[PDB]
Amino acid sequence: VLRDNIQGITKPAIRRLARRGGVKRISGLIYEETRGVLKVFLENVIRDAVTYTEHAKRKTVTAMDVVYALKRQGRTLYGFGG
Amino acid sequence: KRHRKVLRDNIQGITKPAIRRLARRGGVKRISGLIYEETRGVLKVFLENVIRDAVTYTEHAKRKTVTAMDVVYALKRQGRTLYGFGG
Amino acid sequence: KTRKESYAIYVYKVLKQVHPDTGISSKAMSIMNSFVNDVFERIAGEASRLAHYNKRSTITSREIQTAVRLLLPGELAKHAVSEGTKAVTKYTSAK
Amino acid sequence: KTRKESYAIYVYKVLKQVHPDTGISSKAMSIMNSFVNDVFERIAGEASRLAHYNKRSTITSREIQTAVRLLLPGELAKHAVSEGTKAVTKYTSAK
Amino acid sequence: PHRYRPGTVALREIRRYQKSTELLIRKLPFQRLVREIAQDFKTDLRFQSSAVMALQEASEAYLVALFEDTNLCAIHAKRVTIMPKDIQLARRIRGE
Amino acid sequence: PHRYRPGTVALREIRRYQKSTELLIRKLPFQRLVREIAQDFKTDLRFQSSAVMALQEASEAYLVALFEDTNLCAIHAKRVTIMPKDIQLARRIRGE
Amino acid sequence: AKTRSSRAGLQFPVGRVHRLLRKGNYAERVGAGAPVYLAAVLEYLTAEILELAGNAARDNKKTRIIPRHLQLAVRNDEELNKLLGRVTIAQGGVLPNIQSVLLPKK
Amino acid sequence: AKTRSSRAGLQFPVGRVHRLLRKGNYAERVGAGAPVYLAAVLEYLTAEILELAGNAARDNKKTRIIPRHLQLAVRNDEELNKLLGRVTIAQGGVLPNIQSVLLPKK
DNA sequence: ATCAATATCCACCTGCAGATACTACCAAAAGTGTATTTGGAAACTGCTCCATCAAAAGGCATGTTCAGCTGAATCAGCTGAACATGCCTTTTGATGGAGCAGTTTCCAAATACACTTTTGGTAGTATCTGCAGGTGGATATTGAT
DNA sequence: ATCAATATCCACCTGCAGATACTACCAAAAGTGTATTTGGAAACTGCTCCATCAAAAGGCATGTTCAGCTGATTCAGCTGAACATGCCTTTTGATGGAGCAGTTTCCAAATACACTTTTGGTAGTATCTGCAGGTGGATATTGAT
Ligand SMILES: O=C1c2cccc3cccc(c23)C(=O)N1C[C@@H]1CO1
Ligand SMILES: O=C1c2cccc3cccc(c23)C(=O)N1C[C@@H]1CO1
Ligand SMILES: [Mn+2]
Repeated sequence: VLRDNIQGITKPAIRRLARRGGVKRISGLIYEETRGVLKVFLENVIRDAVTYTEHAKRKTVTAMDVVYALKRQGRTLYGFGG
Repeated sequence: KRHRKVLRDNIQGITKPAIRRLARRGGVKRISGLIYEETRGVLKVFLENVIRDAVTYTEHAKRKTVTAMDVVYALKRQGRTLYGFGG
Repeated sequence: KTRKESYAIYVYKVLKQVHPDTGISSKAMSIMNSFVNDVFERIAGEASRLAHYNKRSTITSREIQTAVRLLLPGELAKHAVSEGTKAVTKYTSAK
Repeated sequence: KTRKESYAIYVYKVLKQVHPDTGISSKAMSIMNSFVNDVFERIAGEASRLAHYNKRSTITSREIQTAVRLLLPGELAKHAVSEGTKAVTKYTSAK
Repeated sequence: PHRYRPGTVALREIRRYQKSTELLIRKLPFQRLVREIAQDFKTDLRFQSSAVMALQEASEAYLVALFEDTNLCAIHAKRVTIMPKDIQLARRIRGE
Repeated sequence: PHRYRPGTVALREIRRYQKSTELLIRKLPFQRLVREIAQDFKTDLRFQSSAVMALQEASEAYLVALFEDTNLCAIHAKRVTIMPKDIQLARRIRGE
Repeated sequence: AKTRSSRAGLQFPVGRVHRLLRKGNYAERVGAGAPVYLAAVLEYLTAEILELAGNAARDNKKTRIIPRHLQLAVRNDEELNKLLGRVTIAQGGVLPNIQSVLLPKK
Repeated sequence: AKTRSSRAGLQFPVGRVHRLLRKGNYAERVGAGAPVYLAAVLEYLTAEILELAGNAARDNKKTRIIPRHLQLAVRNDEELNKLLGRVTIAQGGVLPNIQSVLLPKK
């Protein structure tokens, strides 16, 4: 039963996210839009994190790489160092 | 110096035509009657914040004159960077 | 092996000064650590900027204060200022 | 009566290279001047942080490069990376 | 006596002002507003003329942006008339 | 032979998830997606367990907020059902 | 011989703050009282968040502060919320809030 | 005597850029490649924006680039627009753009 | 479609102020040339913590059923756009006087050691406990009737 | 209303993951003492440019009038919520081995610095030029009918 990885981000999960957001009713087309948005977010954040990796000549993305990426995307995260 | 005349209610020189013109530039076709005051309010908060910071650079420099640089620096701080004035 | 410095203990000292019967988890502690580093950088960042704008070689308490004023919301700013003038006074007045 | 440095003559040179009979108003130049200073600050900014995050105390051409990729989008980055690599080679080869 | 149907001049004016770059708030009135607000923060202050002009340039650029965003809010509501709720949603989403 | 009315559980779910703080997407599917998207930037890349974690925390925090403004945008249009245009409008006003 | 933190009457490390400034390329020189002021401000701000987070620990029948308690503390205070308005506290969740029009007809 | 600018085949002042990096306190030391590379990037970008600004001037029967022309360039170019997406160009106005539903008849 | 009022076009037209010119000067850059210091790449490696694979756990995919939301169509009440009119306030061009900004002084304050003392981080290792995730029975919420 | 299906709440039990405790113990900041360097406040004053002032030139405030937009009302139909039914993927745990991060090397490229050269900024005085804003006069858009 082959499957795309973005589809692995499932409806029930997206439904739960919306719930935390206080969403009560969800049009059927949200789940594809949401995956759309999430992929764009992850691309933007990862591209930068890896750029940080490569600079440091590593084969491994460190949490700090991600933390630094999040900082310059203006999405500062607390909890993982720095 | 002698008597600096009292400044009050100058928000009301942001005329209804002036607020309509800006809407037009923003591509707004139709305007509710309540927009003008809301915009006056919104303008005022905007200015307060940019002037507070500017005046904070002036005083730190020990000056009596707010400079364009003070304003350009203030605008940068609020993520509203301005080009054209030494900025 | 190499040391990993952290504001953790100074956070813990402060915790007990305010809530002696209150504890803190690792993840909570970590966030406090982020918080202290972040605010550090922001305040230092602005102070750095001020100094250059005025063509000065030195980040003094004057710069840190203006920096605090620029970054902190009204009430928070106000206290930080008072807390920060206090500490410098307490320091000068002392051998 | 101190000298206010700008990028005006360099902008103007480059201008003459790409549009030989087009001029530039001084307000336009001003913006151009603001633009250069901005980008300089942001590349140098990213460069600074980068060095720090790697306990590197030198900003080399390699640092600047990573700043450029981190700052600029897609094609502007890709092209800017060439043009800078190119000049570093040429500069090396010329001594 | 001729008459343009409402909305026609409105669009004329959109085309007009989208075309130009002149400022839209009269200079002096705006200057006074600056001086009024400044004075409340601090007495005995002077302004380089280009400080006032810098503030005006930013203030109009901000307001025009907000109206673009506002307009989109109205239309989202299937209206063509901006109203305060439209402004307030824009400013909420912007995190103001 | 008893059945809850549409929206009752949604409400019930809302209160549950606003109360807790666990990540609401399964770790593995997420790990895959991250790993996949990264492959396009550099090959043969390993990921710190905590680095993935950072990304999920950030992503979910991001998504949860986007739903909030989204929901505001649905309600602006006098609906109660979020829709792609609501997401589209939020992201546009956010400057994404 | 006493530490500068004790001279300032502070828990935060005046020493370290000074060191991290120099090795931060913020300026050439760095005056004797600027690490003092800075460390003061950091402490105070730490105290506030810990104070408030502590309260939220109480409110929730708990003695040990966890991320959630930092989130509720920060997001329930107009000012700490503005200061951190572009920050995410990992494992913090969100404030319970439901738009009113989403409530059923009572 | 030869300039490092000529040495790198650049119009932009390598010497000047080297100096500004030192004085802006970005790091302890500054390698000799860095300013060469940065003056390059800086020159490439101003070239791109002038190319596009020149076209706008031409598209408008003008011969002198004014701020409007810069704004047309940046705003009409996906990438330049993002680079400067939180920047205001004094006296540049906006892109003519009226939303669909606002237009008359059908 | 037809007409006619009004906007829009745009191409030709002097006035000028902003741009381009240049000449003479120079202070501060920038380049050049050893003299002396060192940051980090390079190469070798111990040991985390990462990918991987397997046992157990557990939540998502699908389909039926229908409540209730969305949006289409209808509508009048009335708000906001157009525009005529009356006229006051802004624009813009000219002339002393405040403050900034350019000196140069010089001592209080910082750097730069170098040497003496300590604390804050690990880590061994052991010790202690807040609360998470059960339990059960009591009451509250929801929804059918 | 009542009646019951189910959610939710509160009290209490408890094992152990996570947090506190210690202390060897030690490298590496942090403080102290003295020799040395430099930054910037202060005291002076040259000189831009800000406030402040009178003329004309141009756009704001206001009232009338009604086109058409908003929002209320109604309703019919598609569309998402709820919830059964089984079932295939995530989760958790256990273990070599990849690579990250620790350490010493040593050399190319850095900083320091002293004399020498060139450059860019201005400042004084220069005539050159794109286009703003005016003109009329030829054509498009619009809205009545
Ligand atoms: O028994 C199954 C099961 C059996 C067969 C296939 C499956 C596929 C996905 C999820 C499940 C599943 C599942 O949660 N459970 C719950 C069990 C009581 O702990
Ligand atoms: O003729 C007047 C006038 C006369 C009397 C009072 C006034 C008040 C404000 C504005 C104006 C005005 C005004 O723009 N014009 C237009 C003029 C052709 O340029
Ligand atoms: Mn006042």
